[PDB]
Amino acid sequence: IVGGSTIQPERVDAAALRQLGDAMRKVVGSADPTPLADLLSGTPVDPDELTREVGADGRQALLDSGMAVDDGTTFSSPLRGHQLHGVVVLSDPDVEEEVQHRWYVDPLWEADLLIRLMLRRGGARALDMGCGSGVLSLVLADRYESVLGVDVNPRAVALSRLNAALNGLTNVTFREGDMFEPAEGRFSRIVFNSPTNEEGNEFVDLLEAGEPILETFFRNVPRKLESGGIVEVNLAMNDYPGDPFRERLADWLGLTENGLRVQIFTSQRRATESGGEWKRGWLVVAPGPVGLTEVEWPYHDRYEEDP
Ligand SMILES: N[C@@H]1[C@@H](O)[C@@H](O[C@@H]2[C@@H](O)[C@H](O[C@H]3O[C@H](CO)[C@@H](O)[C@H](O)[C@H]3N)[C@@H](N)C[C@H]2N)OC[C@H]1O
Ligand SMILES: Nc1ncnc2c1ncn2[C@@H]1O[C@H](CSCC[C@H](N)C(=O)O)[C@@H](O)[C@H]1O
Ligand SMILES: [Mg+2]
Repeated sequence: IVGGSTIQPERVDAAALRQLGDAMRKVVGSADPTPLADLLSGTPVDPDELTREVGADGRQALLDSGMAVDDGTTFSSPLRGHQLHGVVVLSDPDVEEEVQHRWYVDPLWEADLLIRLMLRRGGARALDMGCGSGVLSLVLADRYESVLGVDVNPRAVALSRLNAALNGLTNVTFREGDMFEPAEGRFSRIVFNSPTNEEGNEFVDLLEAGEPILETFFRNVPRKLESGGIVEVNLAMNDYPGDPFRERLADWLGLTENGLRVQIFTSQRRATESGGEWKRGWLVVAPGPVGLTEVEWPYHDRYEEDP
């Protein structure tokens, strides 16, 4: 089972982690097969070669944090490395649902896509709801005085702190908790790579939590959002005959009474039962004329392996 490994950033000093991060930045996500790159790709590596690359300091940092395991004559990693838009991010390997631990962290299914979708504005205070590996938070930290990442998965919170230290980022905070419970006051930016996919209304697990998690999210948005604030959400939406997602959403948001401008970009569509239709898209609340707008944009087909 994958996603249960111990993650302990507190067991390594910040300077060492930062320097590991700097070594990752050079080799992770490129074509050079260094020990480090191999390690964070799922390939076992020779510790003496790893030591050549990142030093005994680096080698010990990999082990003490849980990034690598000493299997005797080789090291392996439970984690996989990524380098996105200047940021290095470790997460779990992408594996089928049936072998995921309950504390499995989103292996960056959509994150590289989402960052390209995200508005390139900055501001005071950002919130990354369901931060998982921390990836969206790490990106937002460049632009915001302060970023708060929230997850109900304690392993995600630890992984987030690890990844922030690897990148030397210190204006980010990560908190374990349930949706908005640990998020006090208001935010100028809220990002939500929602745990919704094929489960419809049913709660399945942390990565497919059901439509009610969106209702909870959107019902609270008006009181968590600063004036002129921006909300961005990746989500699956179910339309049923006589019951479109957009109208339930409008009700949750109190869309008209709150003067929110909503724009939905629908990328993928699927047939579902009850004559329903499933869609995946990118939802943006941004300052502008009250109302909801939906447009077609097959950005999965277009980008996926691109910008
Ligand atoms: N935030 C995410 C959202 O981005 C989305 O992610 C999807 C991802 O889970 C799916 O992953 C499935 O297929 C993979 C093989 O391809 C299998 O290893 C996987 O365990 C399985 N799950 C992807 N194929 C498509 C993604 N959009 O739904 C889950 C939410 O928690
Ligand atoms: N009730 C809840 N409160 C806070 N986070 C939750 C939650 N239920 C599920 N989540 C989290 O929502 C995340 C969805 S996957 C998104 C992970 C990350 N932000 C990324 O883009 O890669 C998971 O990390 C899951 O643990
Ligand atoms: Mg699952």
